[PDB]
Amino acid sequence: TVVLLSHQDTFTSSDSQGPTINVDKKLAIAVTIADPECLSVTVTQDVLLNRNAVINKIKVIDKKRCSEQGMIGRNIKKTSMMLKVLGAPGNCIQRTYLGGIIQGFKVVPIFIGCPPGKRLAFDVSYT
Amino acid sequence: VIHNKGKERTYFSCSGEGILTGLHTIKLFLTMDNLKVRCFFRNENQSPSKEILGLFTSGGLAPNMIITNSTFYGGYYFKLTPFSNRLEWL
Amino acid sequence: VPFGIENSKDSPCLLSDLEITYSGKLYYTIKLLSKNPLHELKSTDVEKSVLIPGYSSFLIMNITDKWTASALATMPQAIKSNLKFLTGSWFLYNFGTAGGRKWSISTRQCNYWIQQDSLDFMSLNLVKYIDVGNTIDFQFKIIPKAMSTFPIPPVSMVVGNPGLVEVKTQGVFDLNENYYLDIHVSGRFFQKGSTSIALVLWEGSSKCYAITLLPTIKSSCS
Amino acid sequence: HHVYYSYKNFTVVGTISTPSGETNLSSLSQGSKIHQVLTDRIGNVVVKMENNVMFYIKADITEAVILHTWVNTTAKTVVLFDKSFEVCILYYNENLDEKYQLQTQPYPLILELQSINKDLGDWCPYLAFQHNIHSQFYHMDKGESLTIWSQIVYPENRGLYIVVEHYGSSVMTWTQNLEYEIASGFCTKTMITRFFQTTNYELVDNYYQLQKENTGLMLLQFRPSEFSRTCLTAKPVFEIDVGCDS
Amino acid sequence: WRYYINSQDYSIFSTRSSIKLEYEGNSFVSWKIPESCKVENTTSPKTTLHCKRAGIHTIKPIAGNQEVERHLTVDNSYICYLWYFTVVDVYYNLSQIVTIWVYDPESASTEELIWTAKKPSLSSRVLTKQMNTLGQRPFIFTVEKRLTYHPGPLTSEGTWVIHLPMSSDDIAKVIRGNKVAFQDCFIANLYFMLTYPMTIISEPPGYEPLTVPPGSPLMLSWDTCISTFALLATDQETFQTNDSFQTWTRVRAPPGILSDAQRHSLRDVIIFDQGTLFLVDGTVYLRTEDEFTKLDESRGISETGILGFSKRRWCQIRYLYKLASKKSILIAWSKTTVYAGYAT
Amino acid sequence: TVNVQSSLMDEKLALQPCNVELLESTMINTMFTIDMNSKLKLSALMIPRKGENPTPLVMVSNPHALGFKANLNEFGNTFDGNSKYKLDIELKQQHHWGNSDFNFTASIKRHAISSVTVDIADKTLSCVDLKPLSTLISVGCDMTKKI
Amino acid sequence: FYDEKSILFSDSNFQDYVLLELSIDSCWVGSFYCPILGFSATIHDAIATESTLFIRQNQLVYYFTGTYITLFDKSHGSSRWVRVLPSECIKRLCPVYASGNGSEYVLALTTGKNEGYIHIGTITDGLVSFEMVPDGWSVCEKLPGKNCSIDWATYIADERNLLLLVKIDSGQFYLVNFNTEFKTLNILYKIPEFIPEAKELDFLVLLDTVTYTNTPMTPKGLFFNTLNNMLYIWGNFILQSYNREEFIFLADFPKESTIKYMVNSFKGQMAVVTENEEIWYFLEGGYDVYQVVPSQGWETYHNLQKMQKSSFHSEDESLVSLFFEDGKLFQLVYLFDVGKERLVKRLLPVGTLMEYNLPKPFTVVNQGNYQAISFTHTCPFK
Ligand SMILES: *[C@@H]1O[C@H](CO)[C@@H](O[C@@H]2O[C@H](CO)[C@@H](O[C@@H]3O[C@H](CO[C@@H]4O[C@H](CO)[C@@H](O)[C@H](O)[C@@H]4O)[C@@H](O)[C@H](O[C@@H]4O[C@H](CO)[C@@H](O)[C@H](O)[C@@H]4O)[C@@H]3O)[C@H](O)[C@H]2NC(C)=O)[C@H](O)[C@H]1NC(C)=O
Ligand SMILES: *[C@@H]1O[C@H](CO)[C@@H](O[C@@H]2O[C@H](CO)[C@@H](O[C@@H]3O[C@H](CO)[C@@H](O)[C@H](O)[C@@H]3O)[C@H](O)[C@H]2NC(C)=O)[C@H](O)[C@H]1NC(C)=O
Ligand SMILES: *[C@@H]1O[C@H](CO)[C@@H](O[C@@H]2O[C@H](CO)[C@@H](O)[C@H](O)[C@H]2NC(C)=O)[C@H](O)[C@H]1NC(C)=O
Ligand SMILES: *[C@@H]1O[C@H](CO)[C@@H](O)[C@H](O)[C@H]1NC(C)=O
Ligand SMILES: *[C@@H]1O[C@H](CO)[C@@H](O)[C@H](O)[C@H]1NC(C)=O
Repeated sequence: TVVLLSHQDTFTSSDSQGPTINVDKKLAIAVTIADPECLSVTVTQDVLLNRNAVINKIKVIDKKRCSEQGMIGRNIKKTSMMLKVLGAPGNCIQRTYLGGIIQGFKVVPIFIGCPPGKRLAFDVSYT
Repeated sequence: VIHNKGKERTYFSCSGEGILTGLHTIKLFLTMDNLKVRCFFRNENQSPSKEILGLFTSGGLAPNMIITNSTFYGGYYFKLTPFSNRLEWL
Repeated sequence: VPFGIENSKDSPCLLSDLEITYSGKLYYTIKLLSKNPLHELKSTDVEKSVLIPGYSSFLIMNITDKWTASALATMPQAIKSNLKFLTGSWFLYNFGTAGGRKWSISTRQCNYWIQQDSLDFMSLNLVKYIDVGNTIDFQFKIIPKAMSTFPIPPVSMVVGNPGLVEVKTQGVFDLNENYYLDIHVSGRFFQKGSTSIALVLWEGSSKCYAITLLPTIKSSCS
Repeated sequence: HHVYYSYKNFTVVGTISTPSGETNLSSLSQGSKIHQVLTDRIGNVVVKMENNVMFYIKADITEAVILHTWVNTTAKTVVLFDKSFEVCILYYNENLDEKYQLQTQPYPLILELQSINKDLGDWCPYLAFQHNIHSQFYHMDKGESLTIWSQIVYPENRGLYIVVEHYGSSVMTWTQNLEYEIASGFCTKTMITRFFQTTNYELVDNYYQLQKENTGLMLLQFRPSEFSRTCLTAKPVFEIDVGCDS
Repeated sequence: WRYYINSQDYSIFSTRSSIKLEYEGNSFVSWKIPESCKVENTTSPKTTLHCKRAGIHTIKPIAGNQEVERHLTVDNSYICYLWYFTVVDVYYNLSQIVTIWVYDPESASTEELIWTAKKPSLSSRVLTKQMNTLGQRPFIFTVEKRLTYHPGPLTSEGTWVIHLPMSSDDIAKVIRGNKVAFQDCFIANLYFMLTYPMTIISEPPGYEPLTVPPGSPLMLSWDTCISTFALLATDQETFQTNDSFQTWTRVRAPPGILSDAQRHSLRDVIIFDQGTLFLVDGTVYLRTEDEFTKLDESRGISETGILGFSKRRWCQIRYLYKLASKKSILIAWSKTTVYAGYAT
Repeated sequence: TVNVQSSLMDEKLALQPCNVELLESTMINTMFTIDMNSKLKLSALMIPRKGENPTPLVMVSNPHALGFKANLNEFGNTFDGNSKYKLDIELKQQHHWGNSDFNFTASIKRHAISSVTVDIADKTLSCVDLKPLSTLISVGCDMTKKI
Repeated sequence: FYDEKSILFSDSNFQDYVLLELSIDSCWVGSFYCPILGFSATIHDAIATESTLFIRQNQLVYYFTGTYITLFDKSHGSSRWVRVLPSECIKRLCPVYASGNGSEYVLALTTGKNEGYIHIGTITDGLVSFEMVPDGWSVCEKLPGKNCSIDWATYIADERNLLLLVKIDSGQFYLVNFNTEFKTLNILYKIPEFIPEAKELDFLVLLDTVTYTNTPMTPKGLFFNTLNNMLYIWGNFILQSYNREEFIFLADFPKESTIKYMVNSFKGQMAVVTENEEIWYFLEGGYDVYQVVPSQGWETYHNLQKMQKSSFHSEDESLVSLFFEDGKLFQLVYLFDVGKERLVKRLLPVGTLMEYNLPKPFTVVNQGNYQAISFTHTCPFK
């Protein structure tokens, strides 16, 4: 879930035409999928104009595709997905004590396969 | 409890009769006898008023005394009484 | 706040162009391009700073001509060339002592709030007793009424005789930059003594009602 | 020669007046007669004289707006909607190539109106009006109810609210619950309206007659308290019919 | 003077859009534009304008005669591209197949802009396959009944192929996509209406024209639910079209049915899917691909008194289809009597 | 039709903005019954203005018959940074609290009525749509009771 | 290192380093078939893979594998530098930054002899084995022209795909793909001569028909990121591609500058070093390259480090190199301080540099009868 706090006068009266304000004209949240055949990314939008807040919930789902029956690290496929705000990278800096941080931009790597730490054991007590 | 929230005004005037200090602050003293104090809500009228007492009593509100120390916390409630005669809380 | 720039009425020099040339010694000579006379520079403007955002700032101090002046420079390494500014590109500020001193230094307003919702922990001075194997846990919240030093925690804490008390501290920031810290205090072994753990808002100014908190931990019979 | 209006269930009836006040649209068109009037779902109305000068009207607004000249006074044109609801102008002329006789060109009505507004200086009293009425037809049986969520955001003390208007058979009941909030120099007034039936049919006599009395169709619209031109919001109108799907 | 934009959708309108300025007049001098906008060939009456900075820009043609100045509002947007679909309907399977691709109005071909195109251009093909490989897929959503239809994989030529039924109950559809932006630009959702195709009347040779009286303004009548199926009656000929007058067909009457002045004296025209109705000198005639009877007292209409007639203006297709008992689709009047015309 | 909220913006009048951002509860919808030796809990949510500090108070129409204990506690803050305060009111019969005098309680055999109101003590004008919360409470028979 | 067979060997991440003279015999293996070039003792194309490290000296390739008990047996470790590929002349040694399939790889590009072929060397459990992947036939056979030369290559551990850019006798460059699992190569792209021209374009999708400026386009190398399947071709330019089919020309990098090398974060950021020793920064979200090091913000940050009296910053310094550590750009630099000259790894906070870039759109707002300079915000969100 990404919360976008907009400026004081980002949205005007012209943005409301239909049942919902056209937020994507001013403030757009975008997702990019590498290898979209076995990943589904769904974005859900909510807007609070009084609080100047945009709540975006991004759900990433595996498509029961890619990889196969393997032993932990042996079947793992590397991929990633991008989430960004259009026009933000390069322009947006989060200024903190000890420096600035690039914002409006993130790449998350995803490994699809048998995760480490799954083990099957023979239960002698119950047996 | 917000410590640096800011307190720019005082609202009550309490007195022990037995002793006191500029009513700006409220300091009390214990002796052998019981600690009995008369207190009144202070608004733009510095004198005791029988309307403010009536309002707070008709809402069912009465003052509380909170006695604190390094290792102590105690609370004493002023008993609800009709404001027909009482000019201030006791 | 942005700060206020010089007005056109006060100084008409801004209604012209600007040329900076490093002079032979260390004075970057200011030159007004427009030869028009309803401009020029009054002598009121000396002990004033010409600046261009993204470049050095020059303190114009010596008036040698109806259209030029002598100034020093802050960060002179950055120049290295003639520089031409156009009208509203360059601005003038007045921080000199001549005609009064506008700038002043003072203390700031309380910028912090300390929240302790637990009863009997609210009082500023408090003494806690620990028996053998017993533990005292408490939590504080700090709300910054302003920017905050986010990478580092806003509270610094010290212990008096750490030899008889072991302290475990956990700190968490949140979305709004509020800072939550939990302190867990335990005794080391069977001995008595007292120690004072002080929690200080190092960033907070001297104007807040409560900056430091001084709990006292006693290993003894309560 | 004139345009007349009736608004809000015939409670506001009158004649459309130009901002100058001359109220006679033929006078502003150099003797031209009104040739065509177009109305769409958004609520904006285009009046085209046979001289090809156009006037703009807005639903529930009693003032017309003359638009800048766009068409040659001698061209033979009509105005029509294209695939989408935008307006286009069709030109017809004899002595063309039999393939170029009918030429359609778009007309940017919203931008022309925006230019006229920037000249005039009107504004919209609210910035956002939101709802969840995504469909125009609502059918339901006895046990079913529907909830309409709407919201309006306006400046801090500009007293505005949402008006719900019904027309037809009042077989249904309403429950309205609103939440009012103030923040950052704006006021948000959320509203939830639930429509349901409260009639019980068990062990009652006259089942079919009562069922007939609780069967019908009604029309509903939600709109802001006050609005003007410069407000692009499309007023939602829908139907609720109680009765079986068949 | 006036101006033109490549895209009819004005959500797309932004700073990157080009505005085609046209001036018609006897004398012209130049174009006066702000510093925020660049015009090409400022001396030519017909030119192009690019306003790279957002705001309200005042444009005026300097000319000998007085000219008005327009304030164009240009706002930067992250909505830049559009959907394009080509539909082919099969009656045997009672369905219809729509091929979809992304196109950019600033760089699309002319036949794409006027929707004549049936294949993606080179630029549109490159854009479509790029937008695919970033992960963007269009889905068609029916507004009246919440039904979603998903495409197949991208075709060798960049297109997504979708199958729909010819429902005739839900005609309003929206083609949508995921939140994938190519180079900081989205694709705008497209609202359309498609249904059973409507066939226009053809013109057999040797037929006679039908016209409005000379000097009378030409009249128009379009279908209530699906526009672009319209009928234009002019002073010279009567035209009918399935699309928004890109292609038209003359509507003409058989010889000997009615007089020459009677042909030139039609006063009102209405269009339906099954046939068209002409009001000629107070009587009413039905034109169909089959036959051209006049409606008379046998059918329930008066003769030589009919002032006019009208149809429904708003598309209430859902309720009327579900109504289970057909009602009137026409109303005519004669200054004394109101006639409620049903189908047939 | 005078719209007082809009009229309370004339520059000549020069009013001050409302100091509370939100004050809401579901208690306003229904009336409540307190039977003998019974109590109930009421809840409200209030959000103040960014800078102002409003003081909420809870009042009862009949203090002789109804006694309340109210607790105001902060629980998280909104996106703008405004703290949200939860107000919990425990309501029961007056004689059971014990702070009342013998003449104040006035017996317990009789039934009575009251109305509890959550309000802002220092609310300004221009607080038109931010009305106080009110609810009617009957200290009397419970109808669903049956033997 | 200029003329010595010395390397910088560092454990940790250049937090500390030792300078070593390698134990190589520095023998001369020049032959009639092998192209003759001046003997220089320097070490080039140093590669350090897990448990093994390769070097190139004057077209000779050596490797040394360390004894890691926790990784494999001690018998695998090597006692002295072992030269690999004796007969061939290797002009360049190319890295593979990913390990696919529990193995490491290194590419060797040959010149003069067997110019059509390339060597791929697999390092598994400290054992190194090389092979010429084109097998029977060379890539020049399938390309137009009399002969060809493979001027750079990358290997994709997944997909078993080998991307290599090939120069033809005519002078044109082709980006070719060879699938190692099969034995089939197909021409992916044909690099255009001359730099495409873009007036008001920030980026340009290289469609078949575009105008061309008259400055020749010289490609130096290419890099492939497998997390997002993104391909970069760099040189006098930068070309970016998502599906190796259509490429996008980034019009912010000037055609006057040439890129020496490219450094990636594998987390969305990339750095570019040119011959002029100026660093450019690229964020994979945007189509923009920013000049970070020669810039106003860097001058501000350097002056601040002077005021704070930082021990890592000096008036005169020389960039040794730069690299990404857990998403942070660390550059190791030699300070020429008088008396206390020293090589040290410093940090380049690019966020701080961007925050201090100072010419920015601003406007003169009005306050209380006074006007002040308010900078115009550019970030779409607060
Ligand atoms: C839109 O606007 C229209 C009108 O502008 C409104 O329609 C109006 O609705 C009214 C009722 O809702 C109609 O008024 C009448 O109301 C009577 C009920 O009121 C009682 O009347 C008796 C008479 O004996 C009195 O003693 C009582 O004290 C009550 O006042 C109805 O009985 C009446 O129905 C018939 O009226 C005819 C008129 O002659 C009688 O002859 C007959 O015996 C019977 O009483 C009628 O309903 C009013 O006529 C009607 N106007 C029109 C033009 O239809 C809509 O309600 C508005 N809609 C909205 C959404 O605002
Ligand atoms: C309704 O009927 C029409 C025509 O009778 C069907 O059109 C044909 O449908 C197939 C289904 O995919 C189309 O795709 C073909 O699929 C095969 C593999 O299944 C593939 O090898 C072909 O190359 C092709 O892709 C086929 O192209 C299409 N025909 C035309 C002329 O477009 C339609 O699918 C039916 N739909 C339903 C919902 O019944
Ligand atoms: C990927 O690496 C594995 C080893 O980790 C290779 O598997 C070996 O391949 C050789 C050559 O065919 C055989 O002699 C061994 O018996 C294999 N060992 C195992 C455990 O399978 C594998 O070949 C490599 N990838 C592919 C597809 O060849
Ligand atoms: C500079 O100022 C000094 C006094 O501070 C003055 O004597 C001198 O004349 C000035 N310079 C010139 C060039 O006039
Ligand atoms: C009870 O109320 C009466 C009425 O004023 C008062 O005089 C009396 O003091 C009260 N008694 C007690 C015990 O509080």
